[PDB]
Amino acid sequence: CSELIQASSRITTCSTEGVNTKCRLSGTALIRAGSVGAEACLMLKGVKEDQTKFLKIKTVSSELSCREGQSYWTGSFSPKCLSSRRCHLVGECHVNRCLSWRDNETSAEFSFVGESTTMRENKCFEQCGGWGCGCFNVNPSCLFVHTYLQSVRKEALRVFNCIDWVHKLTLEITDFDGSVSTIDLGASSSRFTNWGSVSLSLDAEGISGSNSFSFIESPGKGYAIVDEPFSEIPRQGFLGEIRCNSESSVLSAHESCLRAPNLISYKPMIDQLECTTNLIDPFVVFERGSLPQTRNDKTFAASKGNRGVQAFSKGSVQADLTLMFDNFEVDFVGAAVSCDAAFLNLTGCYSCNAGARVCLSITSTGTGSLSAHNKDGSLHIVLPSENGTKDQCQILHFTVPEVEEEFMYSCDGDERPLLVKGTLIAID
Repeated sequence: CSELIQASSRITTCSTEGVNTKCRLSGTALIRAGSVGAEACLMLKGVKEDQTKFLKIKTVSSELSCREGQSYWTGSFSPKCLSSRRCHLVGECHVNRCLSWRDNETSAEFSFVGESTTMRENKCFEQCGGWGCGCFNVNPSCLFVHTYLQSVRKEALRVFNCIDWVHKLTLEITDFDGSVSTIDLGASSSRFTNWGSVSLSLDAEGISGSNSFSFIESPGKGYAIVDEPFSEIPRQGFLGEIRCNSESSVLSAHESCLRAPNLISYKPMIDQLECTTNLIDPFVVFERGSLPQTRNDKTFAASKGNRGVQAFSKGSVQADLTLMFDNFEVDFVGAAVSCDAAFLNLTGCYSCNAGARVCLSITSTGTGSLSAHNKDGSLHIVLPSENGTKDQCQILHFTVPEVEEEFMYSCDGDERPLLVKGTLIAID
């Protein structure tokens, strides 16, 4: 019992029938849910100190299934650039046409590649002029450049965060009687039980800093958590600095795919050129986050079967439990104790509605009941015995002025002789 609460006296009402007593739970109790794998017990206190019962609430697992939100695609890519230098005032290499380049216009130096639906950009770097650079004009030449992006791997990866995290709580209930059942509780769910019902008063379980966590999916392999929330806009130096709509778009490096600006660095060396990119290899990021992980006290594992993403608590659970009790009865008390009884007096009348009052002196070591039948089996007696000596009395109906009846009393079940006797009186 990781967390123990005693059953309040306010919701509890009990009554003694001798020997044992039955208490009736009627009310509502609020208890902190036990940690993962632990129990959250409710101790029922009876009239005696030795009378105790337990309602044990084991926590099987706290599952947080993900409802996915924003999502982009990505893959590996490599830059390849094409270069063709022309001296000043040659071709497109005129007064200011170089430095005033536009990234979307393909140069006439590259009017042979044909049509491309691939991500691409255009540059123009001014190199040294003069006869030292094979140009008649001392003015700067123009190294026209046509670069694009091609996919490295023939596979893509889907990225996403989670708009919402649905909490399912599996519990194993052990009733007071010992019967066991297993249910599942959502934040607004209300399950019924043998003793009443149960629901979640308060559910705070969820991913703290879900706005500081994102996730990746490799189709048909698994998932991966990134130590960083979702980037809704392509940021350079991050996962998804380049992103597309579909898988095929990533594989095709199609020009519809978005990308951050200035991803490709250039080293224009006269006629030579080296275009490079320092991209975040998303296939490395996935391996680092190969699905089984631990952040905070949550172990992120994949959905058994139909693939999705779930989180499992490891320790404490931030949720209250409403235990509604609908006058549910629970028993049981101690064994019956042997009882010594002696006849005191028989005072009363015969055949009258008032009847006769018989008194006995009963002695026991615990609260009990005394049961005595007469030889005829016509009249029987029931009186409470107690931890000590007490004088009990009830009503007994006779029909003969001279009484001398031998009974057989027993608290523990072993009949023992007692002789009642008395002179009954008339009423008229």
